[PDB]
Amino acid sequence: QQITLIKDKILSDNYFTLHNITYDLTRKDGEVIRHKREVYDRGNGATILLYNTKKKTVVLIRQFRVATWVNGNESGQLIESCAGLLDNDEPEVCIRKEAIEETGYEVGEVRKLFELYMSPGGVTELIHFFIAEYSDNQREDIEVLELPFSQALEMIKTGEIRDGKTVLLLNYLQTSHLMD
Amino acid sequence: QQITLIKDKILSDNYFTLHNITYDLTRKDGEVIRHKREVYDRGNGATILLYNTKKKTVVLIRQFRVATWVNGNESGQLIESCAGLLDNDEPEVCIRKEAIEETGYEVGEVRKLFELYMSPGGVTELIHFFIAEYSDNQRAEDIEVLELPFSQALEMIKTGEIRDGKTVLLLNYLQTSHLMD
Repeated sequence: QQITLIKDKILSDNYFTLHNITYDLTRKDGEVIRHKREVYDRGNGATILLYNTKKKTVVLIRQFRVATWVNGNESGQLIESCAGLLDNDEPEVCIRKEAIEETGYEVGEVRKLFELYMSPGGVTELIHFFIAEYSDNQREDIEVLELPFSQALEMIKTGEIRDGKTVLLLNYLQTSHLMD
Repeated sequence: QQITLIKDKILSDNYFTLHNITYDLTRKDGEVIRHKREVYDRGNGATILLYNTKKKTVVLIRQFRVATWVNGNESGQLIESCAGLLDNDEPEVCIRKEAIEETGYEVGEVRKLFELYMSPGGVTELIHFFIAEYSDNQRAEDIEVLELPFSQALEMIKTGEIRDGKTVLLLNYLQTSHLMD
């Protein structure tokens, strides 16, 4: 009872849900004041980085993202790590369909790194992170990119790769030395 | 890679604006296919990781977050790096204020790491990342200020006590820079 839900108002329920939540929370002091916060909920998702130890490469994808297009990304094209919304599936089950559907690779074993909130300010979104190696034996609107891991790290510096989850995954592979 | 904006319908304009954008994009075969997508625009922001090579520590903050509380976070409490919305300000200007306001530390020189979309699937949000080493000399409620050893912060990522995207990204970056080695 340290935090109390006063009312969850639905501002929009088109496809995803935008809420206006009113709540009361205590303090280290002893008072209980209420706030009102707009909260957008598009469900949780999963993303995975595909890497190859043989040729020191990674598989990423490129696609048009309107949300970046109307906010600084001229062509709208964004290079990201394969990902998708859970849509009622378990994280791993979902990430396997996504890998197959977006990259064409039917991956084998995968490792779960963590689950992080990507924009806890006004978005509920929690993403499940995975990594997994791929092989050429596992192989329209989405362009599949295969490139050496070192070029992808540099692309973070040049700004060619400017997607949060993707940078997270890449810098993670870097400090794992699985490519070294 | 032809793309044409067809219409921009406002679904909500309470605090931040939620749009339903309809667009036409031409394919590799020449076919024009249209899509409709929700875009939540809450403005861009900036975040900063305050570190100290002297005592090998980092400064972070902790506060309640409704967005996570209604989505798996029992207490709603979240440990994150200092941050805030640009609100018409320049990244470096906004972030300097934030550090002072949220942590009480007035930082000197700051380095910009990069600009990243945190949830490009349906949010416009772009976050500017900064790192800056603090001093106990530069110090001048709803948010708890946490000063803890770097090695612990890093361990807290593995225990899941720290599960915020921008925070984990800044911690790992610091780890790779060798600025604490």
